[PDB]
Amino acid sequence: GSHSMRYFYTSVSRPGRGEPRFIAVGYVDDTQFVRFDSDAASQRMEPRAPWIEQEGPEYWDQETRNVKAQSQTDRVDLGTLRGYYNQSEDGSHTIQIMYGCDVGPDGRFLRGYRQDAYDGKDYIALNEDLRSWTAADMAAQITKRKWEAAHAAEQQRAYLEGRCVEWLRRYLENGKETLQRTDPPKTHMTHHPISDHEATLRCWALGFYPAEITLTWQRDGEDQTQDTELVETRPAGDGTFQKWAAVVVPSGEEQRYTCHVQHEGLPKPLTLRW
Amino acid sequence: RVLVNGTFLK
Amino acid sequence: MIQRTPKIQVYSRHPAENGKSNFLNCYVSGFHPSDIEVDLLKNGERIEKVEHSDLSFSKDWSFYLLYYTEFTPTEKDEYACRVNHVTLSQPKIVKWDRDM
Repeated sequence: GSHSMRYFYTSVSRPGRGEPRFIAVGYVDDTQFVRFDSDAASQRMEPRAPWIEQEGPEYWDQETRNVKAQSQTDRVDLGTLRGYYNQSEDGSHTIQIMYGCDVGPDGRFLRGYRQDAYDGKDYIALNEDLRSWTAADMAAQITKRKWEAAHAAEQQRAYLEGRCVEWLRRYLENGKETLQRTDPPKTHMTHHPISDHEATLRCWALGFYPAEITLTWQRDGEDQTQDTELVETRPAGDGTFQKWAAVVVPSGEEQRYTCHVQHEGLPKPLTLRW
Repeated sequence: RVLVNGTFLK
Repeated sequence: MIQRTPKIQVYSRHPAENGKSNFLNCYVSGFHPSDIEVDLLKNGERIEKVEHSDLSFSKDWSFYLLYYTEFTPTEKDEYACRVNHVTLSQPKIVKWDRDM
């Protein structure tokens, strides 16, 4: 279905000596494909997926120079925001920036996004119209007026509707064998006695891609949320995801309980019973 | 690909 | 400043079986600030050369990281993850349980 390209930037000030720690990561849907880490020896944007490795030397040289320019902007902005909020030189502060585009299954632009945080709270965001900004406080209000004067929204909108979608389309083609492939969950159920009268039923989903999934329990064909535990979806580390849903039941009654699995990779929802 | 010039100064 | 406590999951990449080569994962998420100490342990001793994912974050701005190492499960060896962060009253040790 729909696809996304997102970039995440984190800049952390280092009050004792030196530039801030800067980390940039690029994702296509749930797959990381590039990274820049200021603490790494290379000082280059690096490939994190095999399908991006085929990009030429000038792609890497430009990506390296462009992401380094963002780290310098972040360095200057950490100093600027410290002034806006009247903070001391002794503290560590954080700026986070996220932006990206969504394309339809065919390849055309759906939506764009851009938002910035300071010290883990909203600072400034580009609105849904991609033409105006939302400033969370008076410090972000100063930035908004600088950006309105400088036509910052217009440059972000142009990237999001232009280069962003053009490059996401190229990436989707280059990595089609893996990016356009859905891996359905591999499911199983386990049983864990708590006492001689109660037991936990655990329903597992392993090796799925994309990360989006729904695990739900039913007792005699009705939705059960009481005595349930669902862990957050977690990376397997190989590109796939995992999740489990558990329910505490009276021993002898486990046949009343059914686990329901919904995932893009399943042509029809799946049911598991003990 | 990233923004060529990056975000605008805050 | 805002502080968000890490949520921790310790688990294997593949269904675990004794004697079979696998990967031990410690997924840390929902934390702020990003400074975090994460260690993987075998019988209470730090495993050296453990790798981790590149720092990234969720829509609510909270951070997440995956720490991992190649390992071979056994019936006798105890694996765990040790996490330290400004939000914890003391370092949190989460044991690896094959069934979670």
